Amino acid sequence: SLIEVKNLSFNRGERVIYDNISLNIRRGQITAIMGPSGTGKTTLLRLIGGQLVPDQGEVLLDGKDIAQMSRQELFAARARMGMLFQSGALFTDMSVYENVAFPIRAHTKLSENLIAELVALKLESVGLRGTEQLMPTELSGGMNRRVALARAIALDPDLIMYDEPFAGQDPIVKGVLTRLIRSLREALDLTTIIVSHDVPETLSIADYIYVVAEGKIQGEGTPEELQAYASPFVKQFLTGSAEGPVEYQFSHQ
Amino acid sequence: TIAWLGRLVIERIRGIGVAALMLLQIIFSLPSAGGFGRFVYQMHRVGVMSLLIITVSGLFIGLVLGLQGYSILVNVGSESMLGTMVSLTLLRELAPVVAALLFAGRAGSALTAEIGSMKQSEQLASMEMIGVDPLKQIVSPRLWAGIVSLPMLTVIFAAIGIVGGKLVGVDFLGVDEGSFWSGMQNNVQFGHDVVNGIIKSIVFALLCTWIAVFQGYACDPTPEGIATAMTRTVVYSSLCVLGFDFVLTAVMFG
Amino acid sequence: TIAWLGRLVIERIRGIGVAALMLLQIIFSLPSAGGFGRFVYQMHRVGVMSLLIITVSGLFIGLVLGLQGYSILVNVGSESMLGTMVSLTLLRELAPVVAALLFAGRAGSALTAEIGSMKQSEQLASMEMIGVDPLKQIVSPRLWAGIVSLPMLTVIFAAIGIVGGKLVGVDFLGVDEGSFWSGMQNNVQFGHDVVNGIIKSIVFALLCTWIAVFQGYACDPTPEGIATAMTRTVVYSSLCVLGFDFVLTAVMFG
Amino acid sequence: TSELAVGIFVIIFGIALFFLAMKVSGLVGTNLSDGYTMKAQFDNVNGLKPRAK
Amino acid sequence: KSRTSELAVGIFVIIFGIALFFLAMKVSGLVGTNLSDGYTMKAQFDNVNGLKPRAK
Ligand SMILES: Nc1ncnc2c1ncn2[C@@H]1O[C@H](COP(=O)(O)OP(=O)(O)NP(=O)(O)O)[C@@H](O)[C@H]1O
Repeated sequence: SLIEVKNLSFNRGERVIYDNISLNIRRGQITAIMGPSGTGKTTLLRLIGGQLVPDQGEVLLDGKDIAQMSRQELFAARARMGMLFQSGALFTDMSVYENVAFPIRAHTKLSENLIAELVALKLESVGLRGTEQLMPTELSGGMNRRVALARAIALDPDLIMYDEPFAGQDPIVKGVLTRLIRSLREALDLTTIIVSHDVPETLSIADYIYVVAEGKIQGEGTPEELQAYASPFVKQFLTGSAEGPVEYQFSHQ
Repeated sequence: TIAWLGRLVIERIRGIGVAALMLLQIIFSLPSAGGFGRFVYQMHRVGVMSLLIITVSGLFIGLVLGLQGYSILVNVGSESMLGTMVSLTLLRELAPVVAALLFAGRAGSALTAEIGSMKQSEQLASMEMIGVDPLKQIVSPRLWAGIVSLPMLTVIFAAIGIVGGKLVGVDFLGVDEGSFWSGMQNNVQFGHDVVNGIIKSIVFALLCTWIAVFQGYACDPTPEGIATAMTRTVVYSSLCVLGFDFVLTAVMFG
Repeated sequence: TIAWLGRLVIERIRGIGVAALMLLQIIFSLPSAGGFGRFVYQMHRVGVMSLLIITVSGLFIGLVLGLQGYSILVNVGSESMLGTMVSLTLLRELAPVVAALLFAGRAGSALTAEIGSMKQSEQLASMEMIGVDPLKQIVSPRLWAGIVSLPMLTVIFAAIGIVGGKLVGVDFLGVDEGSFWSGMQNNVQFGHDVVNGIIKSIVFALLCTWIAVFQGYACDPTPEGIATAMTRTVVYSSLCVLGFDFVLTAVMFG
Repeated sequence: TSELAVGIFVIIFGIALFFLAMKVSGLVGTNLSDGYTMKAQFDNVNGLKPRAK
Repeated sequence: KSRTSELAVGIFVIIFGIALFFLAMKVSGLVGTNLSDGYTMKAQFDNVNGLKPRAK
C-alpha cells in the first residue's frame, strides 16, 4: 500500500537528524534514498513506522495514523513488513531452517508440516534449497545475505526494505542482489525501498529517487529529473566530483 | 575542568534509574507465554559450563584454609577447631563471596558480551520489527537461569571446600577425625548457618545477573562499547557483592 | 565426537608454549631505555585508576572480618584475638588474593581489551613497517606497569582492612586499643608475615599481567575474539592465582 | 546442540543432591518431636543460656 | 528521547535513597541500639577492677 510520512522531525542525542521530511512512497514502485553517509539513512527507515518515535509529524499506512490506532491492528499490520538491517542479521543460535521459519510463529498457528514446506519454498526463491540444516555461521557472505532475505519475504509482506544492500561487497554479489530485487518485485507485487550510498547502482534500479542530506530533502525526481536540477549539493553528490559544497582545512601563513 | 566529574556522576546515576525500570519490566512472570525449553538450554551456558571453574577454586580454598587453620591451632593446642572453623568460614563468608566473584566473574562477563553483541549486530532490532518482544526471548531466560545457577554453585563450592579442608587438616596433618565431625556439629547448624549462606547467595545472584543483563542490553551502539561494558560489569558486580555482603552479615550474625 | 576434546586440549596447551616464548622475549631484551620514560604514563591506567576499587573493597573486607571475628571471639578472646586475627588474615591471605582478583578483573580485562583492539584494528601491525618493534613500544610499559602496581595496591588493601577491622572491632564493639595494638605486634612479624604478603603479591602480579598481555595479543583477527579474550583473561588468571597461592602459603607457613 | 544441553544439565542436579545430602549429614541438627513445654521456678540462673541443654 | 531522561533520574533518586536507608537501618540490629526502655541509674563503688562498658 502507499506510505506517507509528513512533517517529520526527530532529535537524537540532542541533535536533529530530521527536519520536516515529506515523503510519498509510491505503491508497487521502487523508491530509493541516497545521500552522504552518517546522515540518518538507517534512522529514516526506522522512523517509517518501526520502533522509533518522532517528535513531530505523522506516519500513515493506507492513510491511517499508526500512532495510537490500535494495538491489535498494529500487531497484525507488522506482518506486512520485511527488512535487511545493515550487514543483515541472522540469529546465531538457530539453523538456517529456523531463521527463515521464525517470523511465521509470530502470527500463525500452523502444523509442522506446513511450516516446513514454506521454509523450503522460500529458500528456493533465493537459490538456497537444501541448506536448511547448516548453522548460518558457517555460510559464506553471499549466502548470509540471501538467507536473511528469505526471512524478510517469509510472510508474503507488501513492503521490503533493503538497508544499504549495495554498500560494500563483491561485484558478483552485486549482480546477484540486483537480480533478486528485479525478480521479486515482480513475483510478489512488492513495494520496495532501497537506501544506498553506491549511487551508480541506485540510479538504474529505482523508479523514483530522493536525495537527503543534513536533515532535509535537497531534491527529488526520477533519475532523469535529478540530473536536470543541478543544485550544487545534489549535483556534486550524484556525480562524485570533488568540487562543490564540501570542505578542506587550510589557510597559508 | 571540574564539571567533567559532575557530568559523569549525573549520567551514571541516571543509568541506575533506567536499570531499575528494566528490572521491573522483566520480572513480571510473563515468559510463560512461550515454552521454557529455552530456559533449560540457557542454563547450560550460565551454570553447567562453569562447574569446572568453581570446583577447582573450591578445592584450593579448602586446602588453604586447612593449612592456615592448622598452623595457628597448633599454638592453641586445640585441633577440634578445624572442624568448627572450616565449616563456619566456608558457610558464612567464603562460599557466598568467592562463588559470587568467580561467577560474575565469568558468567557475568560472558552474558554481558552476548546480549550486547545482539544489540550491536541488529539482531534485537529485527525481532521488534517482526513482532516478538525481545525481553521475552532474549532477556528473560538469561536473567532467571542466572538466579537459579549461582545459589546452586555456592553450595557446591562450600561442599568442595569442606572436603578439601578435611583432606589436609585431618588426613595429612594427624588430627583425630572424630573431633572434626563433632566440631562441625558443635555448634554450626544446617537449619541456621547453611540457610544464611543460601540467602546471601540469592541476593548476590540477583545483583550479579541483573547488572550483567543491563550492561549488555541498555546501550546505544557505540563499536567500542562491548569491551567497555564487559569491564564495567565485572567492576560493578564485584562492588555490589561486597557492599551487600557487609550489610547482610551484619544482621544475620549480629 | 570425543576427539573434539582431544583437539581442544592439544591446542590450548600449545598456546601456553607460545605464551612462554613471548614472555621470554619481552623480559629478556629491552635496550630502548629512552622510550621507557613513558611507562610512568602507562601506570596511570593500571595503578592510578584502580585505587578506588581496591580501597572500597579493603574497607568492606576489614569491617566484615571485624564483625565475624568478634561474634566467634567473644567465646575465646576478643581482647587479644581481634588484633591478631585481623592482621594475620589480611597480611597472609586476603590482601594477596582479594586485591589480586579485583585487579585481575579491573585492570586485567581492560588491558587485554586494549591490546586486543590494537591488534584488531591493524594499528599495531602497521608499526612493523616503520621499524618499531611493537613489543618494545606497546607491550613493555604495560607489563611493567602491572608489576609495580599490584604490589603497591596489595599494601593499601591491607592498610584499609586494618582500619576497617579496628573501626568496628575496637571502636563500636567494646575492645581495648592497648591489647589490640600490642597483640598485633606480638604475633605479626615483619619477617615474615608482612614480607610473605609482598612475595605472594609479586608472584601474582607477574603471572596475572603476563596472561592479560598474552591473550590480548591473539592470533585470530575476528571481532568475536575480543569478547572471548576478555572472558578468558579473567578466568585464567583467577585460577592461577588460587593455585599458586596454595603452594606458596603451604611453604611460607608450613 | 539442544539434546546435549538436556542430557547434560541433569548432572548439575545429580551433583546438587550428592553434595546437599552431604551437607545435611555434616551439620545435622536435632529433629524434635512430640515436644511439651514445662515450667519451673528458680532463685538464681546466673549465666544460664537461651539454648542450654 | 528527551522525555525519557527525567523519569530516569527520579527513579534513581528513589531507589538510591531506599538503599541508603536500608543500610542505615539494618545495621542497627547490632550497633547503636539500647534494646531497652532506657531508664538510668547511678551507683558508687570502692573498687571496679576489671569492669568494661557493655558488661551485663
Ligand atoms: N540509539 C541511539 N541513540 C543515540 N545515538 C545513536 C543511536 N544509534 C546510533 N547512534 C547515532 O545516531 C545515528 C544512527 O543512524 P544513521 O545516521 O542513520 O546511520 P547510517 O547513516 O545508516 N550510518 P552509516 O551506514 O555509516 O552511513 C548516527 O548519527 C549515530 O552516531
